[PDB]
Amino acid sequence: VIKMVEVKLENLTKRFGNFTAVNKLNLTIKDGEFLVLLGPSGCGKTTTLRMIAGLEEPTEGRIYFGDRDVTYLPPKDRNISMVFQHMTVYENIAFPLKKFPKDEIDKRVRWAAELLQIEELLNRYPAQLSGGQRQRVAVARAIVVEPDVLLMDEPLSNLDAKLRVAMRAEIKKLQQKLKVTTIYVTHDQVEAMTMGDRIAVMNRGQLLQIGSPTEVYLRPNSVFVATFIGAPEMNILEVSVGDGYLEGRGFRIELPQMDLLKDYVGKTVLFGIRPEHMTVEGVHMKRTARLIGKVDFVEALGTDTILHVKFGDELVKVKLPGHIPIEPGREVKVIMDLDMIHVFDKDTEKAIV
Amino acid sequence: VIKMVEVKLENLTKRFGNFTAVNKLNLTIKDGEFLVLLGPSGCGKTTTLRMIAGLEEPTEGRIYFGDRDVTYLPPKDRNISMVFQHMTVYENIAFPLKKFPKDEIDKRVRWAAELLQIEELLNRYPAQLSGGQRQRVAVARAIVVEPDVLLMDEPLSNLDAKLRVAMRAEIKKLQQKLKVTTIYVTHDQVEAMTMGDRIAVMNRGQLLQIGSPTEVYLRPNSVFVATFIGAPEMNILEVSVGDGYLEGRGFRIELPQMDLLKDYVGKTVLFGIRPEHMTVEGVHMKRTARLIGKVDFVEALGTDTILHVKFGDELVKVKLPGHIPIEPGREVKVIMDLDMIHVFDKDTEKAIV
Ligand SMILES: Nc1ncnc2c1ncn2[C@@H]1O[C@H](COP(=O)(O)OP(=O)(O)OP(=O)(O)O)[C@@H](O)[C@H]1O
Ligand SMILES: Nc1ncnc2c1ncn2[C@@H]1O[C@H](COP(=O)(O)OP(=O)(O)OP(=O)(O)O)[C@@H](O)[C@H]1O
Repeated sequence: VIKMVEVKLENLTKRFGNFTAVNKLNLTIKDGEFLVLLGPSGCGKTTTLRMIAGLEEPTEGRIYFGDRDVTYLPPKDRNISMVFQHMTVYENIAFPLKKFPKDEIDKRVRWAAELLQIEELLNRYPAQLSGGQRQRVAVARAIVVEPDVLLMDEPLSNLDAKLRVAMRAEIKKLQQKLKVTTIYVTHDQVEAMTMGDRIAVMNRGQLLQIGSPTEVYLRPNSVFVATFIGAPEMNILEVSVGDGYLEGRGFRIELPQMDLLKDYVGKTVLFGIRPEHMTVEGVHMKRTARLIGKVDFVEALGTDTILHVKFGDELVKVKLPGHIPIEPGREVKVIMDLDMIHVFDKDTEKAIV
Repeated sequence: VIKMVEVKLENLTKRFGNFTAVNKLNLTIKDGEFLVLLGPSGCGKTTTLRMIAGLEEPTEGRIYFGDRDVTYLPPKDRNISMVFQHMTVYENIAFPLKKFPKDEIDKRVRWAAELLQIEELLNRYPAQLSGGQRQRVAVARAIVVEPDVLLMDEPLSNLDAKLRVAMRAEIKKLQQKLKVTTIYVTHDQVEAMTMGDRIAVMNRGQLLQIGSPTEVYLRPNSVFVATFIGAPEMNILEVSVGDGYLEGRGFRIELPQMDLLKDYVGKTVLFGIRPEHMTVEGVHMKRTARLIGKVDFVEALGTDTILHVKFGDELVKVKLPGHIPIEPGREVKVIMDLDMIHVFDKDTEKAIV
């Protein structure tokens, strides 16, 4: 019966020669939670997963599973199970069971198979699996060992959108049930928001932020994070903090007394507002800000209508629900939800919000 | 100066041995329009593009460019330019100019470069192109020839989301300007809805439907099309046409006097309603239909909240704008926009709407 093991990553560093793949990573994965390591290629997420698995040792640092320092133990002694990417399903799931009693194997395979709802496909073969999913079999074999830490690396990279989504839900629910500490690696910001109880955004080997999808989405602490989750991406416009307003390359926004930019008056900061936190008059937000402009391009995707409006010299994207194929050239009155606005220091790109 | 050439595909068939890649395709691409051939892998879209280019001959059929039968002419005599996937930009774009006068080349390169807004990168090299996009150079070289028919095959397959979108707009506007007949191939339904003036949905070598993004989206003539454009996919539930209502595996929907199913009373048809055409009480549609159910899973993507609600034995997806992380288990009252409902015959999967 699966346990809820807390995992600690202390001052973890990994560098191949001169290149630092992971720089002083300090992270505490809460026992039984589903943590996701989101980030672009080369950010260090995969190298961090491998070190946790034991397939790769740290250049410096320590790794804990519960109170045990597992930093220097073989991947086999860490009670873990990796999940990436001629026999029968039963055999496929029993495989990982490695000096194991048959009487025990049958109980585990029945257990796993039932959790992945594939008990009925047990006596079938791979290419024959037309009554289920070879995917679900892969997971069952993953949990059949009853690991303390479940590790996954872009497990749904090659799946048709529709199916993939189904697996996101399949996996998340299973984990919510087993309550097994899971660390999930992926570059897909949508998939991260769907599965992680908390998400750890990475870049250039560093941990930029960690928290619930709600926190990293509504309150990102920097430009990178603010733009890596949520698409269309958040609009970032360069501006100058005047009195109680902001001036852009051809526009201004009245800043209600907010104005936590008192230390940036006369200086330049980064304005931020998501396409979904804007709209157009003639289509309720407590406080708002207006700016008129002409539509430069429209993305009538049927289920959404993304507009490319020209704010002075700048160009931003506005997201409207449904199919609203307005035509380019026409002028619209953009309405900004002042409560969803963000402001980042231009140098440290750190939020000031 | 580019011309507006109408392209006709008459009873086009292409079969490698016993396999039919394209079955009796009849299509009329309107001069100067941007037509998109959307469809999954193996549908025949690419083989149709190649036959148009002349790189591949038909097994039967005829192809017209204007009043000229170009079916059996070398790709070079068809005045076309393909676009798929050490020199200087100027050189790169001049390359296609193949017995050409320099005095003429300079005018064309200047022309193209200006249209792709890359005149300032002309004396630069590929890997050095840090001030623009090697992508824009590719297109400029494509139009530099001044083709009658512009052909493109998944040109943006390997581009980071953000960039890709920029190219969709870049390309579409350029074409809207040049008014050159363009046939665009892609499996991306979103990209299709963004660029095609009309879209031709294909599958198993057949043309299922053609029309504006608005038409194929709001009024698809079959299950396939109705589910291939718009994601999350349209919900399809099997039902029986009673009096003025529909009965599902655990639910019913009052059908206002609609009811064009008079010939399906007592029979079974396919109910259809998109996730974006539904909602939840407590969050205006002229006519509606209700059904209560419990949330099975939630996709809080920040910019959208996709719910997986259990309608009786069936499970459907509802799309709500914004971040509304409701919790699983809770029961919601789903509201269906009766005006966005579709009904397809269960056998021919052809719409009855
Ligand atoms: N053996 C190695 N030698 C040199 N550099 C390496 C080695 N392994 C990984 N790297 C570097 O690590 C980074 C990849 O990080 P990982 O943490 O591997 O990235 P992802 O997981 O972000 O990317 P990927 O999907 O390619 O693994 C790259 O910047 C790459 O150059
Ligand atoms: N030379 C060939 N010999 C046998 N089959 C072929 C050949 N060329 C294409 N096909 C078949 O054509 C179909 C691919 O259609 P195309 O019209 O090529 O598809 P897509 O454009 O839908 O897919 P792809 O991206 O692979 O080209 C497949 O069903 C494939 O088996």
